[PDB]
Amino acid sequence: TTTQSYTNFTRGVYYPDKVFRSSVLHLTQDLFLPFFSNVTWFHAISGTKRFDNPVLPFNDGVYFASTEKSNIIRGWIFGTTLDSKTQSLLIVNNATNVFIKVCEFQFCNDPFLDVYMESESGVYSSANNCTFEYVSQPFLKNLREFVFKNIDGYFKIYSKHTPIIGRDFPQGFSALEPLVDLPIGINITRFQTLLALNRSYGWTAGAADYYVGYLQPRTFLLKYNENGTITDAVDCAL
Amino acid sequence: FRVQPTESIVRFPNVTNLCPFHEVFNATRFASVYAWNRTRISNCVADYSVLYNFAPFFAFKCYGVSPTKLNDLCFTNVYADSFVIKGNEVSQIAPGQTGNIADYNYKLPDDFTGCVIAWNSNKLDSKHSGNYDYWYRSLRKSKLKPFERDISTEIYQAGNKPCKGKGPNCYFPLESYGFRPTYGVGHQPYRVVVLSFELLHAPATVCGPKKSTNLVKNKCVNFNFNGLTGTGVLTKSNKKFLPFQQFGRDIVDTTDAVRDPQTLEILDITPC
Ligand SMILES: *[C@@H]1O[C@H](CO)[C@@H](O[C@@H]2O[C@H](CO)[C@@H](O)[C@H](O)[C@H]2NC(C)=O)[C@H](O)[C@H]1NC(C)=O
Ligand SMILES: *[C@@H]1O[C@H](CO)[C@@H](O)[C@H](O)[C@H]1NC(C)=O
Ligand SMILES: *[C@@H]1O[C@H](CO)[C@@H](O)[C@H](O)[C@H]1NC(C)=O
Ligand SMILES: *[C@@H]1O[C@H](CO)[C@@H](O)[C@H](O)[C@H]1NC(C)=O
Ligand SMILES: *[C@@H]1O[C@H](CO)[C@@H](O)[C@H](O)[C@H]1NC(C)=O
Ligand SMILES: *[C@@H]1O[C@H](CO)[C@@H](O)[C@H](O)[C@H]1NC(C)=O
Ligand SMILES: *[C@@H]1O[C@H](CO)[C@@H](O)[C@H](O)[C@H]1NC(C)=O
Ligand SMILES: *[C@@H]1O[C@H](CO)[C@@H](O)[C@H](O)[C@H]1NC(C)=O
Ligand SMILES: *[C@@H]1O[C@H](CO)[C@@H](O)[C@H](O)[C@H]1NC(C)=O
Ligand SMILES: *[C@@H]1O[C@H](CO)[C@@H](O)[C@H](O)[C@H]1NC(C)=O
Repeated sequence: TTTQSYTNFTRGVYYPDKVFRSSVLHLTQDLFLPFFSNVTWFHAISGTKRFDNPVLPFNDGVYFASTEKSNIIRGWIFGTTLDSKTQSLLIVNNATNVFIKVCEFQFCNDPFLDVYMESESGVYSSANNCTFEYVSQPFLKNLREFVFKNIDGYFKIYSKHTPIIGRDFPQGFSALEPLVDLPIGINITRFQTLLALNRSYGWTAGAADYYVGYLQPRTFLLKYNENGTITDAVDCAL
Repeated sequence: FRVQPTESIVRFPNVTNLCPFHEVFNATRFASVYAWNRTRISNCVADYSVLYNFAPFFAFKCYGVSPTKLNDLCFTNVYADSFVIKGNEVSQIAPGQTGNIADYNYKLPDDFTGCVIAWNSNKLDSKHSGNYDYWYRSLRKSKLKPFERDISTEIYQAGNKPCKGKGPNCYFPLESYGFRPTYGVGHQPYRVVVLSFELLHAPATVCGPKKSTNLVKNKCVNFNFNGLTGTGVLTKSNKKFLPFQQFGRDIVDTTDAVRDPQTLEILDITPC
């Protein structure tokens, strides 16, 4: 949409491993959102939408977050060309489940879903040569944070849902937890946020905000408390 | 004197779904090496004795986990990359070798920890008039990286021309293996399956055919939890593991707790 930049996000820390630690100062080198990084803020009001969805670079990994009350953002598209020439990853959310499909898609010129039920044909005209399907529970006032990392053929999704009672991001620390490890082997260089903007059956429709940051290799200290929950972290490169 | 282990306890997941090794090895047709067939083995019991039942093998050559006694391990994921290559190119599947296959069709990682299984298929993959179904790539602009499949058949650039049309200097990127029943062993087809093993302790498992036994607590026990083995005393833990954590570590980064494969109860481990 239209992108402001934000310099003050102290967020994006996640559990780098699958091993429990408590009361530990742990030093690790991994892909993290740097503290005080340049994070782009996307703000759209929905005639159809504020502006047609942009396609963003993926780089090393993506930090995605939103505080959306209208529940319009319900998925992402990941891949290279994002057309019928290559295989791509479609992650969509709905009222009952999360549907992840890896196939050779031909997404339509207008990526955004039409919600009126939901019609799959509003995202892509067709898809073939499908190799992977997987179903999870819905990823759902509340600020929804996700980290998408593409490492050694595995698409790893981390997430957290943190309640907010004000307008601004909470001033505090919250670490993301692993959500799903997808054994795909997909080459991802570009991605797009999919907006499930409904027809108000030129029309007025609900707004959608999100924040996008990028991960970089960094060394961090992570403070693990008695319950093994990360409560603080120090970016050793800052 | 009971400081030494007084019991031997094996705990593995209760999985009765046999891994589909027969189907990948006994497939009617195999993919060309330039576009090998990559499948995935998971959520199954990794019984490897069936491989010896399947066929006599030319080479087995497990790397990294060099022992072939794989029935005691649990892998997070197992991949199987199947293809047909000629006998003289079998040696090019080893991680450190070069040549037409290692460089342009199937580069294997230098730190690869799996097994390369080769089977002579001269009676199956060689037609009287010649088997021309199998293709291999010989021309690329760069060397192939580990586990990438370069599928495109776009004509390979040559000389200083835009390279449109074949013959004068441009080449089709694939050459084909015209297999004949009368060729010697060096030129006979071989069906090669590379089993890629991810040994990362055990955040998830594909375990071999081990029989789990009952847990013993408050005793010095020789234990094996999934892919992690050791000696110690098992006790009920009061640690709060997250739903996704399978293990724990002490302040010195050594194992001090496990999640039981059958009950998901967290147990602490104290050395004897
Ligand atoms: C590549 O491997 C896949 C396995 O993941 C093969 O797909 C199986 O093919 C057999 C053929 O008899 C079927 O019975 C299975 O049900 C298939 N399973 C799946 C998940 O597709 C595929 O045929 C292989 N391709 C080649 C060319 O060997
Ligand atoms: C800095 O953070 C506060 C929240 O603590 C936010 O309101 C403010 O907009 C941020 N700074 C910029 C550059 O907008
Ligand atoms: C952040 O990056 C965007 C381009 O992606 C740029 O427009 C913006 O000025 C940058 N902000 C800072 C503070 O460097
Ligand atoms: C959500 O997507 C799954 C994927 O197939 C589908 O089975 C389910 O019915 C969908 N739910 C709704 C409410 O559309
Ligand atoms: C699927 O892949 C095969 C590979 O040979 C190709 O020939 C076929 O056209 C593809 N079909 C699609 C993308 O619909
Ligand atoms: C992934 O896509 C980028 C951009 O097209 C390309 O440069 C890179 O070589 C690709 N890698 C693989 C393994 O396909
Ligand atoms: C469409 O969405 C808007 C808010 O985005 C909502 O107020 C309206 O009732 C919706 N209409 C239908 C038919 O779902
Ligand atoms: C961790 O221990 C308790 C156990 O539930 C937890 O509620 C609290 O947040 C933590 N207590 C201390 C003392 O760290
Ligand atoms: C493979 O499948 C054929 C199908 O008839 C069967 O006869 C044979 O015993 C199977 N096993 C081997 C090792 O060929
Ligand atoms: C089989 O394993 C599952 C894993 O959660 C466990 O819940 C179940 O009780 C096991 N079966 C038996 C008979 O104990």
